[PDB]
Amino acid sequence: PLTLEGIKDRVLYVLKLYDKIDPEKLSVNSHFMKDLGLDSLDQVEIIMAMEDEFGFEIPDIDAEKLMCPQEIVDYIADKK
Amino acid sequence: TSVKPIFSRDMNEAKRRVRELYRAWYREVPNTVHLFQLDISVKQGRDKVREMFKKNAHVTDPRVVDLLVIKGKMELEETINVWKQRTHVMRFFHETEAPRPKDFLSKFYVGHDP
Amino acid sequence: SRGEYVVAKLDDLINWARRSSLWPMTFGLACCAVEMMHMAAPRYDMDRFGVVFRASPRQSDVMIVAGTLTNKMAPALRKVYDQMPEPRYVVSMGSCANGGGYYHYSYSVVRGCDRIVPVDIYVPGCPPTAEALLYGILQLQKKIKREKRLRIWYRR
Amino acid sequence: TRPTVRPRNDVAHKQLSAFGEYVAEILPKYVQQVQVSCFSELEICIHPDGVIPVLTFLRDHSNAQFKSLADLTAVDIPTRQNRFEIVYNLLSLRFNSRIRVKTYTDELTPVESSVSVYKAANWYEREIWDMFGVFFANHPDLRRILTDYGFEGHPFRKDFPLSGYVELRYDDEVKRVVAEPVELAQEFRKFDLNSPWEAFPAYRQPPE
Amino acid sequence: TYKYVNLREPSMDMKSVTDRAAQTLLWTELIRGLGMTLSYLFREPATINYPFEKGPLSPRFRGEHALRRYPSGEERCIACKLCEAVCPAQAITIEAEPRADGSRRTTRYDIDMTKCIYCGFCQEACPVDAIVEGPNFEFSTETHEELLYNKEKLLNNGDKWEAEIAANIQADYLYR
Amino acid sequence: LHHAVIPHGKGGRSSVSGIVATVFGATGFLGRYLVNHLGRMGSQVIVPYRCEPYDTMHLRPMGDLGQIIFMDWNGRDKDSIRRAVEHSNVVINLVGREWETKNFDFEDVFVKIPQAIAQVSKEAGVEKFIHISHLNADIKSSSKYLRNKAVGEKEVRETFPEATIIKPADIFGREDRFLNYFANIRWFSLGKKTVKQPVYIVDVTKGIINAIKDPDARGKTFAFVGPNRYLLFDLVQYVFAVAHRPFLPYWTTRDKVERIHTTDRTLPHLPGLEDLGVQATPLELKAIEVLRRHRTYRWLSSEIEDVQPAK
Ligand SMILES: NC(=O)C1=CN([C@@H]2O[C@H](COP(=O)(O)OP(=O)(O)OC[C@H]3O[C@@H](n4cnc5c(N)ncnc54)[C@H](OP(=O)(O)O)[C@@H]3O)[C@@H](O)[C@H]2O)C=CC1
Ligand code: SF4
Ligand code: SF4
Ligand code: SF4
Repeated sequence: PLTLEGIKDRVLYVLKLYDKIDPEKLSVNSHFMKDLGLDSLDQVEIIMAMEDEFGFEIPDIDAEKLMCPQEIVDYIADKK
Repeated sequence: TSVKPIFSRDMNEAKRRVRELYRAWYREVPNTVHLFQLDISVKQGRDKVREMFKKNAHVTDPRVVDLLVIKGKMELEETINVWKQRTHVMRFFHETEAPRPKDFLSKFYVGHDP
Repeated sequence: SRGEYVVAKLDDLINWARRSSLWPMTFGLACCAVEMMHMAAPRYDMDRFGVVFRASPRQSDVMIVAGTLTNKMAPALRKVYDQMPEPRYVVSMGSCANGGGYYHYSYSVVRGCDRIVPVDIYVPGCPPTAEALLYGILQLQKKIKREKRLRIWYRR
Repeated sequence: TRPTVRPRNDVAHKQLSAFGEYVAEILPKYVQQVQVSCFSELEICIHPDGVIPVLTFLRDHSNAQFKSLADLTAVDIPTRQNRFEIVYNLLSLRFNSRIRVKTYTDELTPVESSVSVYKAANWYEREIWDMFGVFFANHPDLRRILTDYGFEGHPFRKDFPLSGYVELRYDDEVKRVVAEPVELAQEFRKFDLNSPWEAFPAYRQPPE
Repeated sequence: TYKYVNLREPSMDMKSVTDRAAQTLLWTELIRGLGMTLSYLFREPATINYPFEKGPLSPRFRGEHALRRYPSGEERCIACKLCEAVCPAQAITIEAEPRADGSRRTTRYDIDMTKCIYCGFCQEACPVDAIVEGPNFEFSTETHEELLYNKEKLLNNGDKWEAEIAANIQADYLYR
Repeated sequence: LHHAVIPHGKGGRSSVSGIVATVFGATGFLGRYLVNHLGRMGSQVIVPYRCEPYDTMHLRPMGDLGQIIFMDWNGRDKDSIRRAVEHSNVVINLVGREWETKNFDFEDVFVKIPQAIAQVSKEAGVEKFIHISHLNADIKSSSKYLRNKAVGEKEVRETFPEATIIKPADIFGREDRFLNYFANIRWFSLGKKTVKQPVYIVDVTKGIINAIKDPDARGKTFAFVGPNRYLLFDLVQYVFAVAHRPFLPYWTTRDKVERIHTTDRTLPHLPGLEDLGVQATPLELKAIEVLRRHRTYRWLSSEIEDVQPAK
């Protein structure tokens, strides 16, 4: 079931599962860094939270350069 | 005044190292709070971890950021080992108050002090 | 008054029994431990008093804190001290332990071992003599003569 | 003269003079000062870029064996541009000799971790890390030895006070040992013990 | 000059090898060790019997931190603070006032028996021999409060004996 | 006022506070934690004990060097209580045994004790007398225990009128009485509908030390109730779920079972925790603290396995 909607639904419910998200407000260009008020600390929290949920090795530069949930969807689409 | 470096040549590798250490301290906290048989919720622990990272927000020198990364990695060595004790990890918490104020007025009644 | 009389006799029995054996354990940090070893020297026997070494923390009666209690040691000291049965006693042996002493104004040194455990008997001297330490143990046995526990329990 | 005054030697003095000039001749890249006291123990004063070359030369080269090592305590000195002093103390076995290698450093610049040439240097280097904080690049193992684990602050510096900041006690509120800011029951009365009237005339630096 | 050890070898004579075999079998010098221990068994033991037979001492022993006084006279201390200036753990707290005559004295002369270390440096420093180490070593205190001696405790401690301290110093003044 | 009562410096480990305390009881639970916060606060604590000196050795290392002091007393003399309150800034009355002996009933403890100490305290010129008591003291029947504490509250508001009577509800702590009574149910359980509202002991003694250092405390009785207010059967489910011991529901007086099956009501006639200005902590994390004994290596380490609602 590894299409675009499976990856997008799984990223959607795990960012639902994240608690401190301010506000809910998920978008394909949501940009939770500078539209939702989250630091690089919470950036790397979210990235390795995906890695904790099902993830790959997710190297720290490729982990470091994601910044946006739809690009995370396309990143797992590129890697899975 | 070209100082010999520690690890990097500018601050970008320092940022990479400190975010990697924060990744490690994120995944290592619930192991310790499950292992030392404490009495603290996991989210309280993770939030005081990121508070202890945010305590050093103003640091800019690359050698100094490298040395903080080396300190944090040495303590994560000491917590992947069980070489420390319950006392030290509770000592990172500030739970026995110490409720010492910040207002001028309470510091005036309990005074001799600014 | 036969009730208080019989309870008094039995309390005297058990208090005599408590002050009889009194085997300690060997914590023994620094040179006060060497003085403990010379309290195990044959010129001043402890086994005249049923007082035996016993390295386990699980059957000693008194415990001799003897040495310079540091911060790296002190939680391990209390985590020995607690897992020890309900009659427990502390002999603070030496100037380091009885109030900090010669390393008092320093980091990493506990200023007096009342900051970790309670203390029954202080025995000063750096080191104590074997004779002075033996005097302290005799005074502790006289404290065990001064118990009146079971009289208190009956008259409650 | 003859009583109460330690008679100085001349044989070892002249020999260590010649030997210091020998080392200064043969390593001109890493020699800044060679000096001999009146009691004739050699000091060689060193920029910290040839520490491993000088040690590999001094353990070997067969004109001076120098097998044995003693500690390198970087004695904490302010007012200098580079603060600390790494003090090697080399003790030979075939010669009955004592040389000292004082190389200098400061608070952040690492030195090149002499463990790879002297196996004895490992715990001494961990000691100077834990007590001063001179980080040692190219080193296998840097833990903290002879302190508490949760403690920091590198207490042998002049900036760290005589009694510590932290203090441990027990409380039954959480049934454990906790830490508190320091409270002393007596002031530790410091004594002014510095006499006037020019205690030694020979050691006057040239005044401003 | 040196004398090194275990330059030895198993000698290959037949009486030698059969004696080493008999020692392998019967553990013979093991029985010799038993015999040595029994030779200390029948030896008379050397202990003392504490409350009744005390152990010996020395005339120069270091005890109490007591104080003397003159023949029917004043307190011998004159508050010169040399004892604190040599006191290594600073266990000598001295606050001084002159008394109501003009002669100089103290107010507070506290020795911390905890923080003391029993050098003898305050014996060697006191210019009039006013503070003296006692002979006896029996303090053994059930509280922490009652090992902090005040001035009147020290002087009542020094009036518990002087003939003791006079005897020890009189037999020991020429040495030091 | 006399000098060396004035405060000095950062509080803790020989900073002279403005209080000299005289604490009745203190061998057991609540007085021990109160002495613990006073020794952290750095006061001078007169405590009497009528018992064997081992418990007074137990509370010895709590205060600093010589800050605590001990004496002996009884419920039968007047010289000892007068010698206790010769020199006392503040004085608190904690006393009360959960079971009657053959000499001291629940009658005459709360009649002979608080009258005598209240009378000699008012005649001794103390300030800020604080007497503890329980919630739901009724003059009516069904509890010898609670009606004697009701008569105790009546006497302590009767004499020395500007005192402070403080009642909490039932208290749970690191060495709680009632959850450690729920220990003994494991070898044998009774279930009825009754509301209940426990409160943790250290914020209780935080409110006590704030009210003992702060005037406006006299006259107005205070009530200390935690934020919980829930049902007995949910507490039993919760404690056997944290303990992970399997259960099938159906040193002890019947006064005990009357206490835990009476009720727990509210009174908005008087202020409480946050109206005095002290934080209240809920049940669950302190329950994870205090249930470490009963698990025995099966589910010994767990945190968030179970949540139980209030009402
Ligand atoms: N929710 C509430 O409001 C409740 C409050 N409490 C209070 O909590 C506190 C702590 O509880 P708890 O540990 O059970 O009580 P306590 O430890 O305070 O017990 C009373 C103390 O006074 C002593 N004492 C008791 N009876 C007598 C007597 N007849 N003569 C002389 N001395 C006596 C006891 O001595 P010893 O032990 O040394 O023999 C004990 O130290 C108490 O003050 C109690 O009243 C209790 C229950 C409910
Ligand atoms: S008190 Fe004296 S003899 Fe004892 S450990 Fe300290 S220095 Fe050694
Ligand atoms: S050295 Fe002697 S005379 Fe001087 S102050 Fe001390 S005790 Fe007094
Ligand atoms: S013997 Fe004791 S009081 Fe005297 S100088 Fe030494 S430490 Fe101080």
